[PDB]
Amino acid sequence: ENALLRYLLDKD
Amino acid sequence: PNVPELILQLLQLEPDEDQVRARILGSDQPAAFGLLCRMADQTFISIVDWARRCMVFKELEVADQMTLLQNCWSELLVFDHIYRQVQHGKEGSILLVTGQEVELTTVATQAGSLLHSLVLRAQELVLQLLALQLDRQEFVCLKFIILFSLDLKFLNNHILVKDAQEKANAALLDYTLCHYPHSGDKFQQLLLCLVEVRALSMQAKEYLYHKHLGNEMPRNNLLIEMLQAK
Ligand SMILES: CCCCCCCCCCCCCCCC(=O)OC[C@H](COP(=O)(O)OCCN)OC(=O)CCCCCCCCCCCCCCC
Repeated sequence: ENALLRYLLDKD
Repeated sequence: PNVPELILQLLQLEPDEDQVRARILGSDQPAAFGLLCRMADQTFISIVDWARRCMVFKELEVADQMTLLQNCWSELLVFDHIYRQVQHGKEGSILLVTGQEVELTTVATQAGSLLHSLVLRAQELVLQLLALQLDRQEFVCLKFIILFSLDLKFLNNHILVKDAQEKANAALLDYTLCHYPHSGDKFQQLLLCLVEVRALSMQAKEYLYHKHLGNEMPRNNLLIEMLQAK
């Protein structure tokens, strides 16, 4: 999975 | 005469240039490659938050959101740039989200062949959209269309994604038929320009890959992380 997309979707 | 409700809500969600021009900021001579890269990265972050606020997209699971955004990030970046050229700026210059204007002369002298070609074809698409008198309502509707441009098969929630696709295309058609008295079928020609935008965004991916193989991009550039998602 795309950790960066998970990050920007989860918060900040 | 009555603009569809989908477009009204999307307009309400559109953050006017003021605020994320502001936030992107604070976050002749040769062109600053690295800070332009980080500017593109902040543009991508603002686009992801726009998507997060959108209808339907807000109801999907994070996996489907990831799938959708992975399918159109380059396309949305390129389309944002193209609409920035349409709405503002001259055709002897390109306007960047910070407010800086770069003249095509600077591009021709400083840029390599492929970046130069990409900027030129983006300007061609800009002229195309100007000829069809693209306006902000259509811009937000086409952004929404791009966001959901993925085939249902790759998603868990088919129902909502397909409802979104259908209603987005219906909204665009209704709006173009009622506000565009000219001849041509603006619906179809806008959709073919989206075809061209996707092709240009693929070319942009190739450009970034070329820069990556040469280790010419910053170490933690987010567009390069998206490029490598596989
Ligand atoms: C498709 C429409 C937009 C272009 C797409 C670009 C793809 C993303 C690139 C992100 C890094 C930005 C730096 C650009 C190159 C540079 O920093 O300037 C470097 C080039 C050098 O030339 P070179 O890099 O070829 O190296 C050749 C060395 N032999 O000097 C210039 O001429 C600078 C002129 C500024 C161009 C600005 C246009 C960029 C658009 C950014 C806005 C958002 C679009 C992003 C969509 C993905």
